[PDB]
Amino acid sequence: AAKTLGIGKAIAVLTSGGDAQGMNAAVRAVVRVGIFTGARVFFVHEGYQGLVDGGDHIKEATWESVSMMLQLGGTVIGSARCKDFREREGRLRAAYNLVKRGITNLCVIGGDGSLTGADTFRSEWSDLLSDLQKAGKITDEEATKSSYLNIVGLVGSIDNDFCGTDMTIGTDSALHRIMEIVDAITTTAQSHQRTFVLEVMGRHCGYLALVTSLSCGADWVFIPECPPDDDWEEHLCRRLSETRTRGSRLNIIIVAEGAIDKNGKPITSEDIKNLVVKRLGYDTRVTVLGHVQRGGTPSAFDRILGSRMGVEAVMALLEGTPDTPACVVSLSGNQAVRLPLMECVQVTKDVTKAMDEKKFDEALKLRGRSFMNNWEVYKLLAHVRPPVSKSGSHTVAVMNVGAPAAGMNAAVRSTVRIGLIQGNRVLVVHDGFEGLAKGQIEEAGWSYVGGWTGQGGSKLGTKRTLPKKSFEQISANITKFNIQGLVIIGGFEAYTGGLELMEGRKQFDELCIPFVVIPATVSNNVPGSDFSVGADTALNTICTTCDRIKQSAAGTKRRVFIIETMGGYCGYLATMAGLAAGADAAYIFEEPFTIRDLQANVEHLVQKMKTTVKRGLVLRNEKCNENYTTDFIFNLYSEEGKGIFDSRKNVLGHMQQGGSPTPFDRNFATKMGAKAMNWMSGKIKESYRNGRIFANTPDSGCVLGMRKRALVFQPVAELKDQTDFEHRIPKEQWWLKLRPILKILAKY
Amino acid sequence: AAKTLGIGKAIAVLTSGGDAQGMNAAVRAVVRVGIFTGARVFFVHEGYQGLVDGGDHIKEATWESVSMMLQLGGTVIGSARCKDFREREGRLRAAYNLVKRGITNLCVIGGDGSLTGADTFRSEWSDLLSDLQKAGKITDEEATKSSYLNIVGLVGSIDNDFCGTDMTIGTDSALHRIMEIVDAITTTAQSHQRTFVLEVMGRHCGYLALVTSLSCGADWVFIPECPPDDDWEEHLCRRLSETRTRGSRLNIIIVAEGAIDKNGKPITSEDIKNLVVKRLGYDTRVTVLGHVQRGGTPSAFDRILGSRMGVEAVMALLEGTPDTPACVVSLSGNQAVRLPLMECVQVTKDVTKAMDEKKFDEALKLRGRSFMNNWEVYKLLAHVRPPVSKSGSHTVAVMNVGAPAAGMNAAVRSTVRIGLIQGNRVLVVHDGFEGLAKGQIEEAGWSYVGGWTGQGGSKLGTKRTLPKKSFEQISANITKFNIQGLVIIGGFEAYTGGLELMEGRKQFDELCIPFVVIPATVSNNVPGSDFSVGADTALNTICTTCDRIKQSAAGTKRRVFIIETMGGYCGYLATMAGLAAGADAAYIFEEPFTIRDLQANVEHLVQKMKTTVKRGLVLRNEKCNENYTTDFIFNLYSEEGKGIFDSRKNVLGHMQQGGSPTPFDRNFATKMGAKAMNWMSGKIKESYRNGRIFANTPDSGCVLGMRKRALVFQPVAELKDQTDFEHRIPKEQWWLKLRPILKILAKY
Repeated sequence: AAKTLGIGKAIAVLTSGGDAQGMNAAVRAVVRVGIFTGARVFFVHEGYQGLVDGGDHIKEATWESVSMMLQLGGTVIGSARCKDFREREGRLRAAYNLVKRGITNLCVIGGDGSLTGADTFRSEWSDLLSDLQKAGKITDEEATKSSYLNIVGLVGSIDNDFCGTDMTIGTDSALHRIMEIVDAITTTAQSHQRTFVLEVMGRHCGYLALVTSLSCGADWVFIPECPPDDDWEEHLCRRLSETRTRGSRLNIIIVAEGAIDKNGKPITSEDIKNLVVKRLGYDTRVTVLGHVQRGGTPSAFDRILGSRMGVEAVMALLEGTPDTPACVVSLSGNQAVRLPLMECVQVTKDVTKAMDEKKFDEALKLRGRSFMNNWEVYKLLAHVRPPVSKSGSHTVAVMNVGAPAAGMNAAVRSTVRIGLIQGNRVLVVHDGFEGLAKGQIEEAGWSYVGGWTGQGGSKLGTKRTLPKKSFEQISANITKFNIQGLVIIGGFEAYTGGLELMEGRKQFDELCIPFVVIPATVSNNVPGSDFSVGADTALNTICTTCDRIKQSAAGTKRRVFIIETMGGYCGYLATMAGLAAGADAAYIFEEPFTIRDLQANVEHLVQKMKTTVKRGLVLRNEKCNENYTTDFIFNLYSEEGKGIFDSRKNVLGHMQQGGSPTPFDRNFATKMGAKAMNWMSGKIKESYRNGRIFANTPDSGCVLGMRKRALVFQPVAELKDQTDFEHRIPKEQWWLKLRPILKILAKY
Repeated sequence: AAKTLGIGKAIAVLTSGGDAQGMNAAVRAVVRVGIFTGARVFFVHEGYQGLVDGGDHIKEATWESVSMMLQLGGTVIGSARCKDFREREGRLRAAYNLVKRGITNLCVIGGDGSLTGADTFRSEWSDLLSDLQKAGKITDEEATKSSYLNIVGLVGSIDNDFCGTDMTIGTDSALHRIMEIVDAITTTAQSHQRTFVLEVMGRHCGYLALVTSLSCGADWVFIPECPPDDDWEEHLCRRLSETRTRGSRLNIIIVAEGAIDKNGKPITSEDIKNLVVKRLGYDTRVTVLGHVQRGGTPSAFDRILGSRMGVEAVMALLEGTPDTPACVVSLSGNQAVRLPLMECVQVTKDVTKAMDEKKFDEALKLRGRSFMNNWEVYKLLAHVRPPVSKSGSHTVAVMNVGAPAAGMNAAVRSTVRIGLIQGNRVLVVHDGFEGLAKGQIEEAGWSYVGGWTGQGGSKLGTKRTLPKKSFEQISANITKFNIQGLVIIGGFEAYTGGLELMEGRKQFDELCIPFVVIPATVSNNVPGSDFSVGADTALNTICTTCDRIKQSAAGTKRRVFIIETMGGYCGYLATMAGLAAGADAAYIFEEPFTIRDLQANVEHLVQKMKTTVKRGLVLRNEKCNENYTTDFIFNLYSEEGKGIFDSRKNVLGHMQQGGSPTPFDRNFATKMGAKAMNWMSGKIKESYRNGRIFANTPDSGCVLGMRKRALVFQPVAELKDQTDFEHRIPKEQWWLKLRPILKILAKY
């Protein structure tokens, strides 16, 4: 309780399965946290093989051993394909190499096949002692390591197939890969009507394929769990040509690998290619990404996620009793959870069976939840339509308020579309609240948002300015254009501006409409949401340049980098980028520091720069402190490290945050942009009374947000007391729970 | 050894005599150092009176009691005129109030009459126990405080009369006063031939009067120790009119108070006034400064000097044995010395007697040394002449090299004059070494330096540039203008440039002449001299604005000031101004500081700002450190003192150092400017061989400098190893010996 918890304990880690970027982070974590907890940590080179083999394939991990591992893609402990471990003629000898080295806790990072082989290894572990007792080693060992086999399944597979885990390691980075490709395929097709047919990964799991389609506006997709029952080819080519008139350049048909048809006679990305060339005769071009989806460098998220589980695993190992079942650490709602291994397995296999028989409804369901939504939403945003137009339709407006963010356009896109798909009218507002005000309001036709999903910045224009000081003009406009509901995509001043709207209801009867704030800020400072749109993008930005700055044309080795992140008062970035990059320190506001500490953070990095570490990272929140500025931290770090090392200072500042959204932000921005519009339509129906809408309840004025396992509408006003208005941040930020983890990873 | 030294000891201080600015510093010191040394310190209000009286006139001193006392003129413990103490009917009751309070150590700051009354008080202390034993207090006290009476005479009198002390308290500040007056009288007389006759202080001691004359170019002076034997009135008026033709506006006849004639029938400043009006009939104007020479604020020096003696006294008290004689702390050669009280007295009175009889040669001598010189020099620089012109005269050049300084012109003045007065030729060089070089060389007639003594900056022009790179042109010029010796007034690059000259001797036979560097730099960084010309002026500058910044139109009380001094790497100023102003800290190069300390300097000032102190001073050498800059020290001081206090930063920088010289620098610049020229003339005679001079010895290439009690010629080369050339400073600076004192005064 602690440091004393894993004293007299040892653990071996092992990286089975295919390479999934961020496995390396998991490892690191596991190691660093293992050691930390007084335990000893052993590597196991080459997956289950080094377990089976032993000897030179089981080497002890040091702290210095896992250094510079966060930012490396694939697995460095090694991943093999041992099929000796799938039979008992090899599990025994692995069990031998385990009790021979004296081990009770095993960490297996892998996918569905690697987490099931350790599952059966826990269950068939009782008898492997009595069998490896006929001549194995002394029976004084089996009476000292009995029903004490602890194994934690850390899910690692670029499939996202494993069920029981919201995310798997790598799945984000893989998405990035796919995305960069499409991001370079989509931005060149200017000549002929090029129709790329990109076949992605996915053995049985349509995830990547769908997510990618929902992040690139794929013209059509094929996924395993819901194959295209019946005559579709006419549909697809009726739709590729339906898409050609409407005036379109390129088409992106995404193909899951496990692509199958109604019956099961699999769809082939070439056969597709053929169909469209033979049917429509466009200049088709098949690409099979393949094993480069496992490449590159892990995304911020995957470096974060993998530190999290790798801490969770360690925890779960050392908190393992004879009576405790087999353990699979995995995210859910944004919280670390220990999930029973066997159920996780037994169920992550039910889907395969449910899909083997023609019951694809059951397959869709067993995957279900979000997956089912993405599907629905994608299609619905993938349409060619839209419907026919009524007059008793409510008319919605959508706007951008605050600092721009990656995903603003993606939201916008989904809001309108979804909007229009209800048969409602969608108005669009240029330049935030200066929008209803001046009157720069247009009507949005299905096309208006065409292919925005990927575009970064703000296509409508976003301004920070607030509604109150001009309530007259805006109320006047809500009536003139007949606005009936607001959807506000943006940062703190959307929430703020929202709260401002509530007050307007007292003095004006027009603003008595409902509104939804969708959080879109780089800073992730908006109350009542764990995340915000544009965060991941900014964070991936910072994290990248942090790694590219971890080089510099130095006249010599030994050098320290102090880097000031952005984000006003919110340490999110700093903290997150600080962890994703593995900074010795991330100074943030919410965690105030005294020089007394500041000193000891240095009288420390120096002691490492004097040894193991050759490059040093100090992150600094742009406002974490008024006096201990960039220049103070810097200079301090400099002097103390005179002779010992060199040191440069880098202020990233706000390096054009209008670049291009990462998949996540696109999805996030698309999902919400549907989720709200839907809600909104329901709130406008319930406040229609007598030929006039009247939303005067607190329920009609909300910020949609991420809160644990579910998205949630929370009224602005209910959030007042949850938010610090001086620093424009929320009270209680979930990720402060990570600060320590960032700290022990630095060895504190 | 220590802090334990004065434990079980008490001391009472007393401020007798007339108000002498910096007595207050002496006090402070004495107190602060007394307490420090584990002792207890008692005030004695109203001179010897509060001693005689007692009761409410002897109050215990705290640390907070002597706070903000450095910069206050006069005495705050109080000064009276008790003539009860001059008879034994009152010395007893003082002795009673002493052993009644339980005291063994007495500190008497005063002048000749106050240091003699304590002298006789020590000697007539043996019997005052047996007499105040007939009914005084219990005889168990006289057997516990016997031959244990310790008294230290700290010399304080604006007369400088006391002999045994190089300087007395106030004497500098008084000079300043006189100086400001003349400095405002001298710079207005533009109408008629105004002839001010300023009568200064000085009962028996011609000091002030002479020094002032030697710092203002008095047309004539009258002093006690050498009265104007015989017909002088014709001389003075022969000389005032001799001075009127030559084309002169104003005349300043300085008059010592004790002004007497041959016989003793005193000279009267009005009688003078009369003589010149009746004899020449100019529009005379008598001013009698009087008791405003005791006014104003103490000069840097006097605040420094008084901290020094006041530490010396304390030392001398606690290191007093029954067998040790009476003690008079006083400067000599620039070092604290304990001088026997009775001898100091017995001799400082011999002069009075030696002057009472018509033996003014003996009076002049008993004063003697420097005094005798000043006299000689003044006259010689006061002449109206100069002599007649030979051709076998050696021709000297004088130049300014480096950054300008107050006193450059004063030197220049004396060098030439003295020069010419030997019947030698003096050339003058514009713009340092760019001087012999280009050829901007003029001949200086006696007038050329007329009334420069007071002018600040550099009248010839001073440039830093070095001779080597252009030896050809300068050697070529030394021959053409027939230069035969160099006199270099300036900073480090004069010394440097000097060393450069030595090397030139090897390759050139022309530069084989002798040279003298006279140290003229603001920074006091020139090796082989305790002081440099322009220092005092710069220091008085910094010290002044430090006090004027100790005010600020703050919206509230509680405020800290960080101030960056100048002087390259040399902490002189910083340190000195840091002490003269009483800064909590003076960060300097020569005393390197680690944040570890830096912190504790703050985790300290704060603890005082939280109580006793309302205004805080931090001094910082402009380069004391590369990283812990102004901005670092500042910010650090700020944050830590958040709430507790406020804080501004002030960089004084190099606020036009071409202002106007303080008396000291003028004297110093005048004295040397004679001292060298004399030496120089002797070196040129000894290196004249065969119609060509040849100085190839190391003795002909020297920097004149202050080293303890005497000025000394030291060869450039001999100084190489005494000087740090990277930082352009001397190794071993005398005043680092003060750093601690500055530190305990701040309470460390």
